[PDB]
Amino acid sequence: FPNITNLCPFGEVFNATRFASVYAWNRKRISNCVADYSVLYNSASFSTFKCYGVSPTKLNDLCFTNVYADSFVIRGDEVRQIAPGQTGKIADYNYKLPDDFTGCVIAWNSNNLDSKVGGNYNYLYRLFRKSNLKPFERDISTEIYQAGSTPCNGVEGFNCYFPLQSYGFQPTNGVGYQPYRVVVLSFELLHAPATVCGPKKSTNLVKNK
Amino acid sequence: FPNITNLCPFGEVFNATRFASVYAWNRKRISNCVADYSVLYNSASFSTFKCYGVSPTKLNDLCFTNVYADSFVIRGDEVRQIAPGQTGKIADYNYKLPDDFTGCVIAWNSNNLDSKVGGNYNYLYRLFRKSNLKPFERDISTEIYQAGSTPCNGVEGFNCYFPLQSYGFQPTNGVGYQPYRVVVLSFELLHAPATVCGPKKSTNLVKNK
Amino acid sequence: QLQESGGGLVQPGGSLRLSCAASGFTFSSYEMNWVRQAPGKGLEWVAVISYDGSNKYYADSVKGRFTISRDNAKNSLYLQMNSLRAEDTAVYYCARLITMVRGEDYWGQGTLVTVSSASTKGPSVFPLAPSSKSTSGGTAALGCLVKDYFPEPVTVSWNSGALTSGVHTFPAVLQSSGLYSLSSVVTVPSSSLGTQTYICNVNHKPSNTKVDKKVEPKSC
Amino acid sequence: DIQLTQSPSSLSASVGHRVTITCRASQSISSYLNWYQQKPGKAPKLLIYAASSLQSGVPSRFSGSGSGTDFTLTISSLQPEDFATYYCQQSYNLPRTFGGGTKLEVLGTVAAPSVFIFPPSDEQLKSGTASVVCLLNNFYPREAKVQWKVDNALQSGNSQESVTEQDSKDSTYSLSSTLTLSKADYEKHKVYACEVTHQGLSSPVTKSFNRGEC
Ligand SMILES: *[C@@H]1O[C@H](CO)[C@@H](O)[C@H](O)[C@H]1NC(C)=O
Ligand SMILES: *[C@@H]1O[C@H](CO)[C@@H](O)[C@H](O)[C@H]1NC(C)=O
Ligand SMILES: *[C@@H]1O[C@H](CO)[C@@H](O)[C@H](O)[C@H]1NC(C)=O
Ligand SMILES: *[C@@H]1O[C@H](CO)[C@@H](O)[C@H](O)[C@H]1NC(C)=O
Repeated sequence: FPNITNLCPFGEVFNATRFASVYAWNRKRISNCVADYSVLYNSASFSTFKCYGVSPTKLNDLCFTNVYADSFVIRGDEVRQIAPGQTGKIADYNYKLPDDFTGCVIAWNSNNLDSKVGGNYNYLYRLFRKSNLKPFERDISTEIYQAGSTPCNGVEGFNCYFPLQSYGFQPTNGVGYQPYRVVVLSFELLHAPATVCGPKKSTNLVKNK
Repeated sequence: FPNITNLCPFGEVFNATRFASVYAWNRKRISNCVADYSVLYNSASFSTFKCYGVSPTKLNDLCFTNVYADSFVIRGDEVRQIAPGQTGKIADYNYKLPDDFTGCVIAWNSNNLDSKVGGNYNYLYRLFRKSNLKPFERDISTEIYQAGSTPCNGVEGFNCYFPLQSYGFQPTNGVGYQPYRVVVLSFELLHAPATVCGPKKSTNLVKNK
Repeated sequence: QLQESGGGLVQPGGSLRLSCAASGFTFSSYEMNWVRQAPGKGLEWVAVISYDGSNKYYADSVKGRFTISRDNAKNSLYLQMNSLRAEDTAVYYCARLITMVRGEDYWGQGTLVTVSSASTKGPSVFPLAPSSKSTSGGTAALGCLVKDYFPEPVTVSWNSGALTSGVHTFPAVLQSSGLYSLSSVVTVPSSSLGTQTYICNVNHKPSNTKVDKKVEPKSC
Repeated sequence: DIQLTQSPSSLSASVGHRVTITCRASQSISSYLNWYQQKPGKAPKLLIYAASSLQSGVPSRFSGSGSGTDFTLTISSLQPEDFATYYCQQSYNLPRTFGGGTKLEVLGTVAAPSVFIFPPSDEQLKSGTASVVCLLNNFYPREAKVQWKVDNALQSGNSQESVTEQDSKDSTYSLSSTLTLSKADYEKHKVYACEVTHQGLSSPVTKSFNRGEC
């Protein structure tokens, strides 16, 4: 194990004040640090903590080639779509995981942060696209979507749609329509050179045994 | 696919010479035929064409056990009441749609067919009833209505009333007081073979490739 | 929030530039529109521009004569207006129009463009004396006629505001000269006409000309 | 170019009534039809989009229906804040077009007719002109007519009129109207009156004004 000691900045991801819209999701790169995941999997905060290709309790034993933390807000009934092989407006047009995903998907209800008494409309999702999004592709365009045969010429009209729609979040919504903050931790467990490692304590180097 | 024949008899519904009164609305059952709904929807003359749970282009891609076509004349400003969850003398006493309706409502102005210079009084509607209709219930009864305490004994009087009233369609009426022909299409899928379908398109043949 | 600027009085055949500043929404994402409303008329669309300025369209009343433009760095929309006719006299509004997708609509507060060859002039002041014409007991209408001014806002009152109760001031009429007039009225008992001083107060604020003038009853 | 006809040009109603207004397109526009409310000197507010979808934060008493050429807006139980002008607008193609909006302008019923008239003032005469002030005041209907009586001829074309908005407490208007004449006309003639004609009454009303004769 390498002899660095600075802990990874997960507080800057999970305790950020504003999250992104799911069409315009954030990505943070995590590198050259000690990743204690126990602060995450021993927390009582999270309504979802699903790991893929790894188990949560094993994470403090591992080293990771690179780590990415991706952040956005969605509805409670859309957290289902943040998994490998899924489909629907979020998986198809906003945020796609690869089928071979290695990492963890973490989500908590944020109806006390991301809802306002008149409705909060700051958060959006893409409703229309010509084709499905590739794994970890991002699309922040606002071209008018052409649903039919005639060109739109950058103007909404018959079969010509603005591609993004807002989530209106009220504190009174049923839980499947409340806002959830989602973090996706993504990493490669292949034995390439690794700058992120769990809190493991190294021994001396013993030879001829 | 085999070439397109046995088209559904929508011309017998939409181009009938005389329509029903709304209290005595006609029902036609459509089965065992090819239904090109886009030939209806692309036709001119429809002042209303509203679909619930379906779209006309998607109906050409769907199959049903039966289609029901219900038809009648109403006043032009009563067409508002031919929808899920509506109230008023048409929706309440004459023709009721369910709240879970799957179907299309089509209406057009028929002033040149259904008005007379002497006034046309051949079309009637139910003015008085004990209680509101069930969805797709019909009531052709002519028993004298009682608003008072005495039994009317089949005789009109002080507050004993004939339950049906005529429209008086004059060609000079304002457009809300003119006659409108209405067709409601209900799509039915059972535990049975889907005998009604949209037309299947064919390419050319390509031999030697 | 949307805020239009750049209106006011112009000579016919002249030019003007409207501007509109956007705050509190992602202006850069959207089509934006100019819409107008002539005094006492309905709404009329003028022009549209795409989110990035690539495409522009106009009403046939204004095509060639007007140009629509934006810059998204300044959150700002513009309308260059050339060859201004009296026909172009209206409140102009800056707007995001909804089509088929759910979103928050915005309309600005609107800015007035006036196109005419008249020029600023003070209130011609004309009190109305009843003199036992059109009176009966507990009823007599005092009145005051104000005329021949070009900028719209003239303010009026009875008895320095002490006779406010039951006052009617009618909306100003544009005369064939290109100049405005109004009248202002109060109904009072005929016996009271000798008691109060019955000044009509009048103030044309764009002229800064204020004059307060006496009704002279029983005079003919 | 798509023309939109709004069928009631003005309506009168009372709080708690249902109201309906209608819009009728010159071609089919599917469901591409917005509805707006406007109040005097304010910008239009969007109520309905598509043809049926209620806009964010709009009261549930507003509803829209239609898909094709015929469209309606309803107000389910009318309130003191709903008395405004209402416009339809098609969203289908360019140019974007509006209907000539329906006023909803009586705030509450009363029967009251009321008629009166006033002379061309001597304190106005100094203008070198005459300006009469015909003046029917605090009446519930807007509908009325004005006539003139100069040397017992009935004047026309030489006129203008103005109305104050339907009163918040009374639900009554007041109207003013003006015949105007040169020095060479107003001294040449000597007998004067307005006459006011109004369907809330069995007769017109008129009173003698006598410019240069009193
Ligand atoms: C730690 O590892 C580095 C090489 O990566 C080495 O130079 C250093 O001497 C080791 N010890 C400490 C306490 O840094
Ligand atoms: C976020 O802040 C709270 C309060 O200090 C703390 O309990 C929690 O562990 C923090 N989360 C992370 C991932 O650092
Ligand atoms: C339709 O099919 C029949 C045989 O089923 C064939 O004879 C006929 O030519 C076809 N019609 C056309 C117009 O190709
Ligand atoms: C009704 O008749 C007209 C004229 O023949 C025709 O254009 C229209 O397609 C017919 N409609 C139906 C549903 O058959």
